[PDB]
Amino acid sequence: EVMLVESGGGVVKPGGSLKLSCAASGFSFSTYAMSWIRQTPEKSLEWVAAISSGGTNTYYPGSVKGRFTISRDKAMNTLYLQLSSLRSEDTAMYYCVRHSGNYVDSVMDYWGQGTSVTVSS
Amino acid sequence: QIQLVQSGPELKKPGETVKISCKASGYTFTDYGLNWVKQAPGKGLKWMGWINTYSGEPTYNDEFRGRFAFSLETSTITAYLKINNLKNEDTATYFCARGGNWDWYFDVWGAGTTVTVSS
Amino acid sequence: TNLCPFGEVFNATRFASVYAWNRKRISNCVADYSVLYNSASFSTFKCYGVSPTKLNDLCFTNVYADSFVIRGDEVRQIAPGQTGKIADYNYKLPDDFTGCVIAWNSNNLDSKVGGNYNYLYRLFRKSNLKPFERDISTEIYQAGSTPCNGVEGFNCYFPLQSYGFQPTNGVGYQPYRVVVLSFELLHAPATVCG
Amino acid sequence: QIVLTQSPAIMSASLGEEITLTCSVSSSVSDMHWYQQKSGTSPKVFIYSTSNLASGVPSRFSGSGSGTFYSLTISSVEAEDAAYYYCHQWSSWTFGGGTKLEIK
Amino acid sequence: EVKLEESGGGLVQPGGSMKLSCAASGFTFSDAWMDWVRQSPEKGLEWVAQIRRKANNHATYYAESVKGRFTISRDDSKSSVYLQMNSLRAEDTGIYYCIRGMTYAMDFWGQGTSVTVS
Amino acid sequence: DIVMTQFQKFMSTSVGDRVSITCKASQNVRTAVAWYQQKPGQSPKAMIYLASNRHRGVPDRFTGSGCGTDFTLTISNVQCEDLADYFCLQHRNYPLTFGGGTKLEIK
Amino acid sequence: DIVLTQSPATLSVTPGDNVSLSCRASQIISNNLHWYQQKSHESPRLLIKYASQSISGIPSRFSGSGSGTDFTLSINSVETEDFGMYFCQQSNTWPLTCGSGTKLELN
Ligand SMILES: *[C@@H]1O[C@H](CO)[C@@H](O[C@@H]2O[C@H](CO)[C@@H](O[C@@H]3O[C@H](CO)[C@@H](O)[C@H](O)[C@@H]3O)[C@H](O)[C@H]2NC(C)=O)[C@H](O)[C@H]1NC(C)=O
Repeated sequence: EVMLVESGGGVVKPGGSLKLSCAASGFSFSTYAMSWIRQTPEKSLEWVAAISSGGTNTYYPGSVKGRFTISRDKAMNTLYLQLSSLRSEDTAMYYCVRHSGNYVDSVMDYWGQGTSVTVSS
Repeated sequence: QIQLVQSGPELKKPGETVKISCKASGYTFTDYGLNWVKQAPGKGLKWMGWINTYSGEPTYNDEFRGRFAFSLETSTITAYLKINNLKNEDTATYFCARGGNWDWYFDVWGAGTTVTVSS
Repeated sequence: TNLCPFGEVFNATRFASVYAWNRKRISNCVADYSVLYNSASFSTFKCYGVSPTKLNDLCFTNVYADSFVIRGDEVRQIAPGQTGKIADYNYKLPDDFTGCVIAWNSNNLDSKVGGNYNYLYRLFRKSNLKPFERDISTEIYQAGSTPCNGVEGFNCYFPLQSYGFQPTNGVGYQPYRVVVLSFELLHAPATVCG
Repeated sequence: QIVLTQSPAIMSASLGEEITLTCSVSSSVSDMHWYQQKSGTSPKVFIYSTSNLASGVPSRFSGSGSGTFYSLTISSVEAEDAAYYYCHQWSSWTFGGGTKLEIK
Repeated sequence: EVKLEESGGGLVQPGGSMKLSCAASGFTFSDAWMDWVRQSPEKGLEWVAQIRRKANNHATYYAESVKGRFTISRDDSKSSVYLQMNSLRAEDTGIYYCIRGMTYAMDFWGQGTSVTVS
Repeated sequence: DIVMTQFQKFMSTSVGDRVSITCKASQNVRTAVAWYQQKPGQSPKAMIYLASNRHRGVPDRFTGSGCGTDFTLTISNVQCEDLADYFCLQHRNYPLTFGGGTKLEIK
Repeated sequence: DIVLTQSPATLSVTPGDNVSLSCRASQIISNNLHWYQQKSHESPRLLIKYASQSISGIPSRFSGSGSGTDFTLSINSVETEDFGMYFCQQSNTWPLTCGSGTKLELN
């Protein structure tokens, strides 16, 4: 069935960069919109990035605009979220989530496992 | 004061990429867009395409589809223009005009960087 | 072959707000709806009585095209049968509607970081709206027992509220430019064929 | 803009009682989804479009409501359902506060 | 968010006067038809006074029992509504709420401070 | 002035039924009636403005309508958090008269 | 794309006369046309916005009118500091196309 595993998360220094990658396998990939979701250690979820089905529309919130670049891969069947110019409030656990339809207006059906991106030292 | 001072004139040969800056000053940057206008010597003003001043997502004209890129830096107030793989058709002056997000008249203009290309 | 102006209603720098939409009667075409169908920039292409992949093999009489700007979470109310605060006081579609409702995200234009209060929408009305009826009656509701004489106050309640648009609202509160085609086959010769 | 506030953050019921979890919205949204995150796993979806039950969920969770007040009522809570509950709609950019449910 | 405080909590001898104050915060004060509503356990909920917003030139309206004994006035600099009452009677015991805008949206009552007579 | 009466000073129910509180007008008030809910020990929170619309944060259960003389607020699926006093105000002309009130009890 | 041809190609006047430029569109641009003024190798200036209104800073003689597809710019009491090139620019449909411009010179 549908399985979502992540990669890339670890320790970065403030002002550094990282690139998470979410291998999706178990469904026809390029007809479902996917998003990334982070979780601050106070356990309060929020979006950080969202792409549509065809990869033509990306939406980011006001806090991480311009420095989080989501991107889709159709060949290797993955999904990328490139973090850059990280602050100290970006310590979270980043879930790779899948919507239901071909847009970001659907319900988040299947969530990933979540890798921890701590920003210190 | 309200002005948009650009960089100086350039001199490239065919095969290189030129970069033209356009630094806005005096007014708050994220109110209006930024539009680029190319004027060859002896021709009218061709609108190259605008750029949003909050997100940086451009919108190119269909004529200048490839070879052009409106990158935006937000730490300094500066909108760039990168012309890739220069031919001899891109010898012109390149204004940057403050066109609105609801009005689309070009109120305050820049000066112009007369990029010329030869062997 | 001469294509007919879908480029005047889809490519416009300013759509009118939903309390006064602009109807453009398109006739005497050889139209092409498959250019619309294969554009990959529309987030909602839902046809309600025609098979959308076979739109060229039909002849209509008049192809009307309404156009307005609403929130993303309110394009569910531009379907036949659904109701709400948009579908009953601003733009009401009939239940025997035969058309295609097209919409896309438009946060590049209709949103300004201090606010973009140019788009309005009707807040209340005395009754609902019959299908394809607009109401430009921008005057005081005047509840109570005293005439307001054109001001806003304790019993006045001006019925046009402004969309507060920003680039930071959420994807559902970002402005979605809706354009709804309405095909019609009345008893006449057919012109818009393809 | 939109604030999704759930009150209170900790709600407690013994096994055999009916408990309800609310999720107030600032302005008017159309629907609202309901998730559950346990203590140490990813969140899963329980209710989508305010009334439909997800795949493989029990038939005790039942939510309803429209406008600016959405609810999730558990008919007979057992000891298994002890986890956080977040509500999120399309137009928010942020999830709910998270109503913890603990047994008594 | 929006909160509204009150003041003037105390008891008078019959025939005195007090001044109530309602400090508001969290919203645009210059457009709000702010009222004052009393509640007594023997008569129920009543209505005291009203001051309108600046666009209607700060009009005032009172009930039948307080015309001449109460006087409401606002000042947008401090975001405050004042209820100046004079020559109180024996029936004037009750809590006194403060209301942002009555019978529309943005309707948030205050908390109230009890003023009674001896 | 214009008095509003309220025939029911006590409406008792159980959890999950429907109660319909009424509020008659003296003369014809058009639609300018509001409703309020006062939990004991609090300040009243508004629920219905202009006799048919609802506030922000009030559930789907508290619905109400009426025109002319009769105005009814009907609540559905009565929880245990709906023991309160329920008032009705008319604001047709400037003597603004509240209703009597209705205190509920769950048996 | 919308084309805006301008008649004639050039003018030739003397100061103290009334002139009339013209910018005839192709499709129907409902008063979404702005007029510019550009001298030799410097940035253009906005003259009138939305084809009938006027901005601050310009003199009181640059006033144009018209709607539909045909617009006119008219200067009365022209001076010896107003010779140059004048462009129109539509704003209704994408992309925004300017005109080839008329050259106003002096005899
Ligand atoms: C609204 O305006 C846009 C332009 O901003 C129109 O999109 C453009 O449509 C033209 C005509 O089909 C496309 O030109 C074609 O380009 C290909 C190269 O990919 C070329 O091989 C063809 O011969 C033709 O020249 C153009 O690519 C396209 N632009 C984009 C960005 O897609 C659009 O059609 C208009 N909407 C309507 C008419 O509903």
